[PDB]
Amino acid sequence: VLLPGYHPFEWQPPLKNVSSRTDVGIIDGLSGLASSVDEYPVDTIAKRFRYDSALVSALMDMEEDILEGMRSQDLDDYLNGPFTVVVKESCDGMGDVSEKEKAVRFSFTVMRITIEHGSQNVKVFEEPKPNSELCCKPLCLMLADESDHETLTAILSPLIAEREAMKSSELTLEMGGIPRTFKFIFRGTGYDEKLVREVEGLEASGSVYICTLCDTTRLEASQNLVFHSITRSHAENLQRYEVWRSNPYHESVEELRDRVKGVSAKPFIETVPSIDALHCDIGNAAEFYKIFQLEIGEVYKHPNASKEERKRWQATLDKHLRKRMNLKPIMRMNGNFARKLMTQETVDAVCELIPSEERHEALRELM
Amino acid sequence: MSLQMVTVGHNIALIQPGFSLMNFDGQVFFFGQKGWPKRSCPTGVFHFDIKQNHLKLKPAIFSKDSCYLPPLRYPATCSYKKHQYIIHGGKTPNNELSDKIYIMSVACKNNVTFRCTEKDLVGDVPEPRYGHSIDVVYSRGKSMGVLFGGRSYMPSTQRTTEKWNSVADCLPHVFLIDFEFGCATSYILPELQDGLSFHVSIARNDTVYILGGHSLASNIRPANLYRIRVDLPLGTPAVNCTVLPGGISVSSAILTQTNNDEFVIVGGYQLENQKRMVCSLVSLIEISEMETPDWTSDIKHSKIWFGSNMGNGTIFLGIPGEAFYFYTLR
Ligand SMILES: [Mn+2]
Ligand SMILES: [Zn+2]
Repeated sequence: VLLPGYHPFEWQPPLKNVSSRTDVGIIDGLSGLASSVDEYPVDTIAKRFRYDSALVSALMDMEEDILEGMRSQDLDDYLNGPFTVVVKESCDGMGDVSEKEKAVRFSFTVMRITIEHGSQNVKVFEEPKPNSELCCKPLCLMLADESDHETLTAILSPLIAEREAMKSSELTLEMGGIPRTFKFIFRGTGYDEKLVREVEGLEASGSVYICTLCDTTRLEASQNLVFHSITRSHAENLQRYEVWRSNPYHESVEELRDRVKGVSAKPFIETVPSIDALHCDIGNAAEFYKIFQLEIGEVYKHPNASKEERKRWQATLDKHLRKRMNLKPIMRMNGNFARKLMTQETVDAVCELIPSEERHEALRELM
Repeated sequence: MSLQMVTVGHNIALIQPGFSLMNFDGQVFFFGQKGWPKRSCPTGVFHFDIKQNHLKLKPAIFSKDSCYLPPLRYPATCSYKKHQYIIHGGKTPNNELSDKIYIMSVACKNNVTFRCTEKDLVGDVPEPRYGHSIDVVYSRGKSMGVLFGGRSYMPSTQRTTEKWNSVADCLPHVFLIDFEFGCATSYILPELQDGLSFHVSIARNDTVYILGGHSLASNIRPANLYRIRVDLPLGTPAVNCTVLPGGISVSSAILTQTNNDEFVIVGGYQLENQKRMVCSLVSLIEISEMETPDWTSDIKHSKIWFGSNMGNGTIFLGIPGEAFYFYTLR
């Protein structure tokens, strides 16, 4: 009962390029990939659900919560108006799985379900813990390297076809005796930077085009700190790949790369690239730590310094933080270090090492 | 035929099954790297240089008027006499099949710059495919391209995600292709009943010989040889195919040129569980077995092997492992 393929449903209109059988459960993830010795070698094994069938099983799993949420909003249990499901897509590599071999996990999380009652969208379900493994529902498990673009695309393209076809329909499904209608909004947000850059045809993380959301360059984003808008979008990237591949204005490779802003491969997954709370604290902490080092050596007053002088400043700051703050020094950045260093108390502590109090004012304001 | 191991530089990972090697003025080049091109080599085409049994891949640059083609696995490739290379079909890094045609030629050589121009196709354009053969025939002072066989995915009509990657043999139609203008003509032949992929093709004058291959529907590697004669009069050309006895059964074989009007083919796969260790010689046609070269134990016990022709009557081979192990058989 709890696995895909048990409940019946219908898609109106039927999903394009998707079989309509509803008894479908676990199917081969290679999705019929040719395995003859002549063909490309298949070094992977994969198993998946059919995407729609999985969403069906998920909704039927959470039926009790949906009905009780409708009651909790003073609505009628038997109401069947168009529910809207916002669904999070996530993909990550699970690193090494070997027992003594990498895996990729393709999953979806039900983020919220709203109902249309008047000109209002009533939130009848919302995931309380959206980043828990308890609600990241597995859709495809493959034994392969997230960096193996050929196998990754071969295994994931079928899932992308099923999703794109679900974008154009309404699922009718029988809940609590009453047939209900569901529309789906797919938001691909569970992609870390590397997987976004891979599946949206951008360059690797060393590139000059640092943002997955905008066209800036590392140099540009360091000179213009704040004023940028989100300009990338899956379609723009597809276009820019076609521009790269056809090179229609007959440019040099440098000029072409500048034109297409680092989109040098063909995207194949539409994502919503974002950032997480962690990396904000982290970027800020790295900059503040370097500011502390350079405020101890009075660089605002002395422009030049040897590497020895800089290592002695850092050692000074590390010893003082260990002594007065009981923060261990770390040789590589990390989350809770940022969490503990970004306090005004530590600004006081480091001010105990800075002679000039105008720079005490500067640091206190910055923090 | 002497076998020799080869070591590879830092970017050995670039070499993948279905890659292609092309020869320009003695200099060998490599195309069909793994993954999409990286900032170290934007073109994906590399000077393929073997010095003292050590292989260095050095990035090659494209000219200003060039298309930046994606790397393609199992394309149909042939040589055209300026001297140039024709690439049609193949698989992309995203598992997409290309139906476009690319033309590779040496644009400038400084101590090489390439021109890659894509030719559009109108008329009876061949459905996108990989594992197919393309060759140039010459009839009555006119040049025409002949293309046969291969595989592709199900049509957009019958394609279902559950079998999204399922492939089938193309219809065994012969395609005549005019490269100057980009026009394509499809001919149904009675002698060519079944589909064919991963076969070998030999082109002399107005004739193309089709050898071996794998027919997916029957799952047989038929032991047939097909001669295809092409006439290029003022009007529509005429194509006739004839069945020839004495055809070898081999898929994914590799072919090299030892001397004018004489070719040698090193093995491919003879059955799903078997490999073709023997070698064949073709004279323009008579097929004679040759003495099997001194295979090492690693090659003999490997289930998979892949390779390409370097041009100078020398084959470049690879076996699975270190990532992959490479040999040169001359
Ligand atoms: Mn990751
Ligand atoms: Zn940005």
